[PDB]
Amino acid sequence: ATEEAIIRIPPYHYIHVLDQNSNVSRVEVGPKTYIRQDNERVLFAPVRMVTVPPRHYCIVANPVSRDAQSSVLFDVTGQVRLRHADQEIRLAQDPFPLYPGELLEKDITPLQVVLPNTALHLKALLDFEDKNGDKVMAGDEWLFEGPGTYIPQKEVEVVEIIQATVIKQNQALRLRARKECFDRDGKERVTGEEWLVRSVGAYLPAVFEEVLDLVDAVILTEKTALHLRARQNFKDLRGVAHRTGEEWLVTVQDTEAHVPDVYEEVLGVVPITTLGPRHYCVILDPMGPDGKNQLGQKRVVKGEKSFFLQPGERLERGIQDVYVLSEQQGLLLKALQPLERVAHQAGDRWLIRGPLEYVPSAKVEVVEERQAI
Repeated sequence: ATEEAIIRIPPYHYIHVLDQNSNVSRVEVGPKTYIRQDNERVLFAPVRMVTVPPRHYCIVANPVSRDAQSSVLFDVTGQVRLRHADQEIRLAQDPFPLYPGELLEKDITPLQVVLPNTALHLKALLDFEDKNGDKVMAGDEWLFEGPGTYIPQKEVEVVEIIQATVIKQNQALRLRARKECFDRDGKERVTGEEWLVRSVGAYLPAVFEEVLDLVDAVILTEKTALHLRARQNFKDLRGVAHRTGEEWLVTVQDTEAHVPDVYEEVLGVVPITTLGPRHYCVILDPMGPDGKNQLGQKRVVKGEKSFFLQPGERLERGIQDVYVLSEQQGLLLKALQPLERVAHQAGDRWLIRGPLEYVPSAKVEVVEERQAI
């Protein structure tokens, strides 16, 4: 007795039988006691079927060609016809035998589980119809948010895993638009446009949203103000419009904490100019009603007032002391320009007697303080 005539095939096992005088190679399924014929030859002893457990998948190379009835199509000779070259993904299924030709390209591998607060970047490689009925085009990109289980498809690739970035109380997330997309607030964004997300908590970016850097809010104390300059034309969060190159200050009256926006540029922190009842100061190049510095002009501020120094402004002699006069104290004043107390012309000089809490204007100057008159 040359070869094995009777082969017992156990449950969930299979053998390949070749018909020698026709080259028809077929699969015989268990559990059955198979009797080999004189024209037949058994290729190998019964091997275990490819069992795919739940939560798992496998890839089969050169899969069997099947009709609408899922039944395996045969050749003109009776040979099982195979879809050569390409591959097929098979999920949790009843244990299946391998047909003559098809081979296990990838063994039993657990399905990719997506965690909460994470999403999968998915790009369509070729045209296909999805589960809903939508026609998906090659080049389309979308997300798959967890928790859940992703099922692999030959038409779709996994680009990357997106982790959601947590934003604290005094923080904001800077985003970049990769393509023409819509903001989470419902605002259309062009390619390369940047904006800030002021939402507190976990933030998962959209498909075309690129995460850049977390920006901390500058805490504004009563004595401090934020110096800012517009990088380009934009309208701020408060409502006031800003143009390229313009400079402005942000105080506590505006907000408790300010986050520097995309079109905002931080220049520094400006300390408050505090004055008492007996204090005054002169400001060079004061900002006009048009919002522009009056070059070569002077402004006098007095009488206990608290204010911030505007962009492009300077103090002439810091915090000056108000000229307090007694009944014997006097001041010799000189006019720098025509004045109007009787009117004074060019370089007129006059004496001012006390007692007076005197403060000189920009047009007058103090030459000498006289004592005991």
